[PDB]
Amino acid sequence: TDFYSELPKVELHAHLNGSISSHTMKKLIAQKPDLKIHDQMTVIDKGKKRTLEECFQMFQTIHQLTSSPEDILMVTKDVIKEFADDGVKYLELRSTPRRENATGMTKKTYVESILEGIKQSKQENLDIDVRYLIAVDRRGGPLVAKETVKLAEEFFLSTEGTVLGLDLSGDPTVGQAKDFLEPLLEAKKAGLKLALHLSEIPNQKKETQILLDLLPDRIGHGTFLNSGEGGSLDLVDFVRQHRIPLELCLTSNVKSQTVPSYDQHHFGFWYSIAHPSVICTDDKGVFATHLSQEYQLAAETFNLTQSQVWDLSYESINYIFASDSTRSELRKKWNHLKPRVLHI
Ligand SMILES: C[C@@]1(F)[C@H](O)[C@@H](COP(=O)(O)O)O[C@H]1n1cnc2c(=O)[nH]c(N)nc21
Ligand SMILES: [Zn+2]
Repeated sequence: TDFYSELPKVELHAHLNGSISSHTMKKLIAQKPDLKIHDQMTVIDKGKKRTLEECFQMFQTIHQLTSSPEDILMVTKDVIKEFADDGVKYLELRSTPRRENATGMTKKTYVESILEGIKQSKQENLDIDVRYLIAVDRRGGPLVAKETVKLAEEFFLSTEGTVLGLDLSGDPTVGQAKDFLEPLLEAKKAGLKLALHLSEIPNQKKETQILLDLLPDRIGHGTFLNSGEGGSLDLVDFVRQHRIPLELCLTSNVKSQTVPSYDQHHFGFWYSIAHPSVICTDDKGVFATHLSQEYQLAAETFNLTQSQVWDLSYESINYIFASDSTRSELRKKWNHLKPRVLHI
């Protein structure tokens, strides 16, 4: 199915360390053989499923391989090339900055390695516009969140468009929403866009209403927003009235068992009311997928025609964090490619 890879795509929810390919993972393993890490410890194969906690544990393993600014630079360049080769024309990468005293890496030089990877990818004339959202991990705590937000505010102004926002990710069972309200509001006031992971697990309704009050610019997952266990008509209505785009990750929810099957994924629910939604990979390496494969899975599961898949891809341009100028350029690119992608 060449249509899904040829189809121009936007990627808005992709975690850098979760997007590492098998090829790049093997190069990192070759550099650190003393770690005794194997490639099957970092990937969930087709037909296999793990718990959400088991997924989080795999990130601890991957984080041991990417410990220096050179590792972050190589990972950034490889991930960008892999997305561009898959037909992605605009990518918003997500990553939590980390210090590593053993290598001299700081949260600031972690971000600078990502920006350097984006700069080197432009020098190679790749057909992809890459932006960066600084991710706050719930496990880091509220003090590290304040430092990360301050760092993001500085790069938001200095990069003039490369750094566009802030994300709140990591274990949804760790910490309280109230602990992150102040730094997230600070970022919102500075002009940063917010992409918050919400309703990933059941029975977290109060916590979800607290983060929804921040008025995020995009919501990650929103799996249980309509569920009686952790969601309500009020939460759905709030997301509907405020037209908050949902970043939907099909393979991610199925392989982490937060959804029983592709057929029962909440994509169908939100698609039925034409609510703003974007198909995303989440962690293309950990979940062994590509954005083209996610589009194919959504099209085959929900019986969408190529023209209906085209409309989804074209509308997703509206939900990027970049300016109207970028949206306009992307729309022109899509309409130029359209007769080569859609055939009689
Ligand atoms: C659990 C993580 F914080 C991982 O440590 C990180 C990996 O990417 P990076 O931020 O580049 O290190 O991405 C986050 N992450 C990766 N996938 C997910 C996910 O499905 N849900 C949530 N809540 N967070 C996720
Ligand atoms: Zn995510």
